[PDB]
Amino acid sequence: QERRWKVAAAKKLVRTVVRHHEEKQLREERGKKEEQSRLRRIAASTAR
Amino acid sequence: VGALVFDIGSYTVRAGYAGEDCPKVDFPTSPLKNGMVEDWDSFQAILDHTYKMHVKSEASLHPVLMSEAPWNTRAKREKLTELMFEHYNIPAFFLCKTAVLTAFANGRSTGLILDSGATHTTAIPVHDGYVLQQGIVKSPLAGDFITMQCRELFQEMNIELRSWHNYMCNCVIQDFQASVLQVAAQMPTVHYEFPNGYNCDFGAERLKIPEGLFDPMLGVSHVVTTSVGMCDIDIRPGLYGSVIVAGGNTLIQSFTDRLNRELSQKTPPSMRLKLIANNTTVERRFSSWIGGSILASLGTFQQMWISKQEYEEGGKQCVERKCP
Amino acid sequence: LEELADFMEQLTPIEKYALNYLELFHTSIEQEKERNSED
Amino acid sequence: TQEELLREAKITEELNLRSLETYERLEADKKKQVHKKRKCPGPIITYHSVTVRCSRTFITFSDDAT
Repeated sequence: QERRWKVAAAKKLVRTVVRHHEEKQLREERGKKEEQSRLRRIAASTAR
Repeated sequence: VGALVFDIGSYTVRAGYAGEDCPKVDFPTSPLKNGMVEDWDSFQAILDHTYKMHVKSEASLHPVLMSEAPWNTRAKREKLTELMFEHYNIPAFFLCKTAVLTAFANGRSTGLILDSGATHTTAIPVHDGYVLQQGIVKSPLAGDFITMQCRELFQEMNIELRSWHNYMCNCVIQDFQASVLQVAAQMPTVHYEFPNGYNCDFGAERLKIPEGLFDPMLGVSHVVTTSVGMCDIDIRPGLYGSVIVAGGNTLIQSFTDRLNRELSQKTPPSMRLKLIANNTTVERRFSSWIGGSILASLGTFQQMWISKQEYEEGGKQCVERKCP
Repeated sequence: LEELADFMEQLTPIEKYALNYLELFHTSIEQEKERNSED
Repeated sequence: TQEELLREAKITEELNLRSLETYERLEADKKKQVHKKRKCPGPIITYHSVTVRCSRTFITFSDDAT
């Protein structure tokens, strides 16, 4: 049972870490895209 | 406290107040060879000359707007804000692209801008006031190239065409352009006289010299046609129906007419291509400064500028954040 | 007529220029193909 | 002079037709109706419900502050 718990816990923890990394990368990509769109909207507001 | 608007253009600097129509001072610009600030000491010195001599006012009182080239790098903008705020202690700042100011001056936010200056002629598509960096096309067939064709032809004429003498040389080759150049195949021509009285029958050269920017490198028509090719697929009809030109270096006779012919025969015949004829020298030279002036005048510029408070709170990062 | 006059006065420089420009060059929002916006 | 004629005749077209009032013109063009120019309402929140068989709502915020 301890081996089972440790395998399952290692699986869950490593997959949560992988999730952390993927969410982090998606957050940086989203931040770059949002900054681009924010500058575009400022340009739109001034042109408007 | 009337807002001050400056253009730091490559070949002549235009300065004035936001609410005033014309740049009250327009003098030759150098620290801007490639298009942005090459020499920070020289650029700072010329700016100081501007506020003190040209406009006879301190920078600590009026709010200030500056305009930078479309293709200028970001470090240039960051250092520009650092220098301006630290040294001149203005109350509020802003930065704008010259092409965007040209499109604003024409009251047409969505546009394509053809402009040229020292060493460069560029085509920029602007959609809803945002310059598409990926779509810009930059060519070396600037007014400098044509004026150097003029200078070479004059030296071949063997006319006697310290720095002030070179400035005079450049001016005369420019002055000759406005009067003579038009875009045996040209028939008899003008008698344009030099200040000392020298002259000649400036014949086919007036036709062959302007031909360089179309056919000496990418000519202007190709520059624009590929510029729109690199832009978005479906906004392209908007650009053609909104093509605009600006800059004193564009002031040649029938130049805009030849552009219209070139684009009409190059564009699909079905397209709504049209050129906005701000062809007068005054119009082209004031176009960018005009856009800056309008931008500064409005009641929203009070919220768009980079207030001194902003730069106190944060450093150079504000330029990328507050200026498109 | 008088109202347009006294309103045309106090028209700061930029707007007098804009008056002349929009007088000569005009515009047209419609291009006869706005239906494409629907589709 | 037919080329010169085409030129200044199209210029005359622009000048004269700009004098008429969107009526009085024999070629009565369709559906002008000059809609509103909006003109400011500062920052705004737009509520937009559209048919897509199905109905969807999009809420647009003008700026990041709001």
